[PDB]
Amino acid sequence: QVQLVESGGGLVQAGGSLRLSCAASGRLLSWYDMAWFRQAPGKEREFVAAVTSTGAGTHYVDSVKGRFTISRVNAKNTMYLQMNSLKPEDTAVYYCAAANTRLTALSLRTTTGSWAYWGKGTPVTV
Amino acid sequence: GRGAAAAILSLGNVLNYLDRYTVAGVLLDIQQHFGVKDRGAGLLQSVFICSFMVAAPIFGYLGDRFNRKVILSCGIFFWSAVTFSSSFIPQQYFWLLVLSRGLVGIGEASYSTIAPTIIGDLFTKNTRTLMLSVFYFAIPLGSGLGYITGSSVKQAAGDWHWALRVSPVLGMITGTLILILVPATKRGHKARTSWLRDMKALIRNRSYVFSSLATSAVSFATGALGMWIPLYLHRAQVVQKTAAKDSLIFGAITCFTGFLGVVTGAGATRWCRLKTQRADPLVCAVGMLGSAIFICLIFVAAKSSIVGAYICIFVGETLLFSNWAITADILMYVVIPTRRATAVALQSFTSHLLGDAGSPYLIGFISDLIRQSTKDSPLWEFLSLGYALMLCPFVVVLGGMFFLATALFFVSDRARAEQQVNQ
Repeated sequence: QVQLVESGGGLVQAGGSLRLSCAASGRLLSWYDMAWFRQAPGKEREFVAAVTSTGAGTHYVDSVKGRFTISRVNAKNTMYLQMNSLKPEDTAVYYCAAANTRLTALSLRTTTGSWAYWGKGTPVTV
Repeated sequence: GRGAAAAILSLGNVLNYLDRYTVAGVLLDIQQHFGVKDRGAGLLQSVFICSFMVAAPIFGYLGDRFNRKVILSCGIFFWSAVTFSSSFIPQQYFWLLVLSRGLVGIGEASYSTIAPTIIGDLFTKNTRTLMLSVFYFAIPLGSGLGYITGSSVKQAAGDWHWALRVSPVLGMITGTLILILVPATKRGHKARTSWLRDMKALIRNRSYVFSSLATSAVSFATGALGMWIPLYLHRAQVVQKTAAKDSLIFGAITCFTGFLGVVTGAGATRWCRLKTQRADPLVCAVGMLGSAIFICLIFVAAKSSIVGAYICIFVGETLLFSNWAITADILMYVVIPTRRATAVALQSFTSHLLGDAGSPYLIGFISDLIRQSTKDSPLWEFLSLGYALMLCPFVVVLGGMFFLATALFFVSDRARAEQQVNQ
C-alpha cells in the first residue's frame, strides 16, 4: 500500500521550465521503480520517463532525451522531474506511477499496465 | 491430475534427506562397531558433501541431454542399492563404507539437482510457488524423520545394521512410482566462455562474495551441528550420574526448529523492510549473532542440565535456519538475471566447499587432537568434543560479520546492477 501525490503541475508559458514532485508516504520509496506517464486528450496513456530504485538507471523517449530530467531522493522519499523548453504538444495530464522493483530492462517496460500503482495526476499546460 | 508427480517427488525428497541423515543418528553405533576415532566419523560426512558438490553441476548439465525422469530414477535406484550394500559391509573394512557414502552423495546430488527443475516445468503459476514451497519444506521434516527412524530402528531391532536396511526398500517403492507417475516434458533451451565472463563479473562484485562467505559459514555450522550434536548429548548424559532417546529428541527439534526458523525469518523480513532497505542482511546478521550466543550458552550449561541444552539447541537452530529463506532473496537482489543461474551454481559450490564439506572432519580432527593429549575417559572425551564444537560460534559470528558487510555493500551493488541492466 503506497499512496502517490503529485504537485507542482499547472499551466505555464511556452519555453519555460517547470518542476513536478511525486511524494509517497504509504511505504518506503526505496523498494519501487517509478515512472511518469501522460494522458493526451486525443490519445491514451503514453510513457515519458522512468527511474530505477537507486536512480542509477534512466530511460527516456526519442522526443524526451535532452529535454527532460528525472531523479529521486529516498531520504526525503520524493521523486522530482524537471521539464525545460516545453513544446506546445506537452499540454496533458501527468500521472506518477510506481512498481515493485525488478532487475529488468527499464526501456522494455513501457506498457502502461505493468505499473500496478498510480497517483492522482496533475494537469500541465504549455 | 499432475499433482501425483509432485507428491511422489516430495516423498522422494523426504526419503532422500532421511537417507542422508540416517548415519547421523547411529554415528555412535558405527564408531563403536568399527573401532574408529572421530576422524572417520567426520570423514563420512565430508566425503558425502564433497561428492554431492562435485556431482550436482554435472547432473544439472546432464539434465538437458536426456530425459530427466529416467536419470532421476536411475540415481534413486543407485543410491538405494549402494546403501543396501553398505548395510552388509564387513567390520574390518572401513573405506568401503566411505565409498558407499560417496556414491550415495552422487545419487542424492543427481536427485536434488534434477527434481526441482521437473517440478518447475510442471507448474507455471502461483501453484508452482506453492509446490516448490512444499518440496522445500520437505527438507527439515525429512531430516527429523531420518533421525527418528535411525533411533527407532536401532532401538527396536537391537542392531544398527537394520538402520541402513529399512530406508533403501522404500526407495525402490519410490523409484518405480517415479518411473510411472512422472510425466515427460518436451522442453529445451558458448558455455565455457559464458562461465568465464560470469565468474569475472561476479568476482568484481562485493556484496555477492560476502553473502557467499556468510552462507558458507552457515553451512559449516549446520553441518557440524547436525553431525555431532546427538553424539555430544549422549556423551554428556554418560557424564551425568543418571544412566536412542537423544536422536529422537534431536530429530523432532530439528524439524520443529527448521519450520519455525523459516516462518520467523519470513515474518521478521516482512515486518522489518519498512524501517530500511537493508532489512534482508540485517535480519540474517541478527539471527546469526543470536544463534552464536545460544550455541555458546548450551556448551556453558550442558554439564548442568540436559533440558537447558535442549532449549538452547532449539533456539540456536531456529535462529540459524532463519537465514535459509532470506539468502535467496539477498542473492536475487544483487546479481542480474542473466548471470543469476550461474551465480547460484557458484554459490552452491562455494557454500559446500569452504563450509559443509570441511566442517565434520575438522571437528573430528580437533576432538581427536585434544583427546590424544589427555588420558582417555568419558569425561575427558566429552570435554574434548565440547571444545571442538566450541569452534562453531566463532564461525557463526564470522558469518554475522559477513552479513553486516553485505548490508554495507547492498545499496552500492544494487545500483551497479541497475546501471548495468539498463546499459
